Amino acid sequence: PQITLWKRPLVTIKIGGLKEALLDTGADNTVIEEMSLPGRWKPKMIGGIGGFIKVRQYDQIIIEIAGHKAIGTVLVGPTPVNIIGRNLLTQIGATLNF
Amino acid sequence: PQITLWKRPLVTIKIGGQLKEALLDTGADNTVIEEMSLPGRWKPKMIGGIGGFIKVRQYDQIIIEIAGHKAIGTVLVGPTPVNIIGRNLLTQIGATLNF
Ligand SMILES: CC(C)CN(C[C@@H](O)[C@H](Cc1ccccc1)NC(=O)O[C@H]1CO[C@H]2OCC[C@H]21)S(=O)(=O)c1ccc2c(c1)C(=O)O[B-]2(O)O
Ligand SMILES: [Cl-]
Ligand SMILES: [Cl-]
Ligand SMILES: [Cl-]
Repeated sequence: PQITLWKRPLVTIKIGGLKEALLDTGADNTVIEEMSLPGRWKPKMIGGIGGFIKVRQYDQIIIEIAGHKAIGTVLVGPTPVNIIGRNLLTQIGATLNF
Repeated sequence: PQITLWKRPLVTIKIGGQLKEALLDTGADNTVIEEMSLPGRWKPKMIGGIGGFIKVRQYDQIIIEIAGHKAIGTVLVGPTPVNIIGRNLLTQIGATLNF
């Protein structure tokens, strides 16, 4: 698809068996609100406007992003918005065009 | 151009005659720049980021060039970790996401 930027670029994702998430070229990584995921994890600190939060880093997680499957690392914690970052945007072939 | 996302989508911007590096950020509603001098009056704005809500200075109708594309619009000044070009200016330059 081609997504304009008049509004937040929100899409439906499927992760761990549905959520709304922001397609975010400004995020290196994907950050999802509190949920359970299978497998091992390790703690991580991530930061930006307003400071840092603690998240759990799960590796090799499959996500369906607007119908496109991708696998990669997902961070879980108290983010105010679910964010799809570059680590998964690349896998669905997303580009910014102007 | 067509910008892939294997690296951070950093560009050069020009604002107040000076070149700066900034990140093209589809996850930002607003353009936020590190502390600098801009002309005119400003208004208060609260924005909510990953770590919580903060106060910034809102300057309207600011001339800014982004990767060579001329824009004129709202620029927020405050403690941001990197300069971010948000959707208010990405729309001015005609940017879309494509997959
Ligand atoms: C700041 C930027 C360089 C980085 N971020 C993405 C940015 O797109 C956020 C995404 C976001 C959107 C809504 C709410 C919270 C966060 N947008 C934002 O702050 O936008 C502001 C400006 O406009 C306003 O509208 C929206 C909020 C206001 S991040 O989330 O802080 C972030 C994401 C991933 C990682 C890290 C930090 C890190 O350290 O490691 B990491 O794992 O790679
Ligand atoms: Cl990854
Ligand atoms: Cl590619
Ligand atoms: Cl604007």
